[PDB]
Amino acid sequence: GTRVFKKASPNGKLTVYLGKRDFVDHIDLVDPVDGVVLVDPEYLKERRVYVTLTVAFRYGREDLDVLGLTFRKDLFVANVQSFPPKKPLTRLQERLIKKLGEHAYPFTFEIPPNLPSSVTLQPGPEDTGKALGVDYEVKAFVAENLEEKIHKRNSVRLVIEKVQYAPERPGPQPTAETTRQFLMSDKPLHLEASLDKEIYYHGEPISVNVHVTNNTNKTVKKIKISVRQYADIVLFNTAQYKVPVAMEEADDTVAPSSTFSKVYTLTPFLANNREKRGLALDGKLKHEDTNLASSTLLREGREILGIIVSYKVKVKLVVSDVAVELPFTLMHPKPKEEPPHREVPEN
Amino acid sequence: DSSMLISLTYDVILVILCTVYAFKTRKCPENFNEAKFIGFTMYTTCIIWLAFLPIFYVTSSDYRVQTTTMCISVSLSGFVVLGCLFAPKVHIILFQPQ
Repeated sequence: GTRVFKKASPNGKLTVYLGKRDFVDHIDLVDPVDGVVLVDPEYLKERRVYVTLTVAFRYGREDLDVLGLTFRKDLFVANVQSFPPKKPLTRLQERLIKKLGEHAYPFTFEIPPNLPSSVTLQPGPEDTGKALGVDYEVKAFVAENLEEKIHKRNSVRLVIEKVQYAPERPGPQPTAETTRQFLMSDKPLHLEASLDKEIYYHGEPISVNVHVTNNTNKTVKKIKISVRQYADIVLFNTAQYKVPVAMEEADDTVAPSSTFSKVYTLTPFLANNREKRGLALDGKLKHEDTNLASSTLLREGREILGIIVSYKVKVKLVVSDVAVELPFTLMHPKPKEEPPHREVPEN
Repeated sequence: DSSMLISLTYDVILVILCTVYAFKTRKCPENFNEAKFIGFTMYTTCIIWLAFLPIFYVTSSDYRVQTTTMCISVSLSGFVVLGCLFAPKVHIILFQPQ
């Protein structure tokens, strides 16, 4: 038993059927967007129908929104002639052809690698337009080539999500150390931090082991441990967006010429960060308010394209200050059946 | 000269603060690395002021050289402010409008 997702035009008979709503990638290869279209024989000369896969990228900041400019670009646009008035098919496409009928025209897209995943920036209450981020869309045009204008009635628009999952290899656990020499003679202060693991799932607790060796003439006042999320925007040379999604301040003090080891638990979640405008979250379809953006994996030997999301645990000690950063990956694992891509309890 | 330096110590501290702020954020890629140009401008402005102020104080013997140094310092500071910040921006605006 298998089921597909169908999108129908407001007018006429133009129905697009897609097997799955998520098209994941394995760095080396990307799952192809395979689907079918049913179009009624309502045309006389316009016997050409096109399918366009567009990886649109939009961005807007608070200062830019106030000024009145919002960046927009098309990272990758692929056009395929669905109707052949070569191109191997799949078992799902063959089953769709058999069930739908002879009019079922297939279309297959092979998404090239080194493309950003579907990540949408969280919009504030003021923003009411298109979602800011990278969105993958499939648009069906029943018109004579691309010369004619795009018609809302004829075109079928369906939002698809390209996401990555946690790698099979967990990777070495982060372990970051920093020794600082104070201006008062040669008095070294040592800080070290370690994580339970390198790959982290959304909602899972994060355990950080922090050890401080004070050989100075000052006492540490407070320790701030935060989970910074960084959103590198390669296009338009936009400045890096850094946002603390979780924080913990400890008033404990460490005496000079003494050692102190402790463990801290930080669990990032969206409820506390719901008011952070511009935060990068997972791909959205109809404003479902998905989880935090899964940290993209740059396994390629590394291209400046789209939005690159990363997470780092930052530990800061005051009395200047000593700051250390431990990168970690906050990515969803491979789901058993499929990602629902929506709030499972609708109400 | 002492009164002029007393009046200009506020501007000296102002330049020092601007240079510190520029050095704090140097790798901002906004507007094709505008922070880099700002930092370069601040560094060279600090260099020229440090090389000029003792010279201006010590050249009090002759009025001609003192006035020439006073004019040249501010003129070259203006040329720096133009050609280290606005000049790349003007070049991008005009020569590369795409």
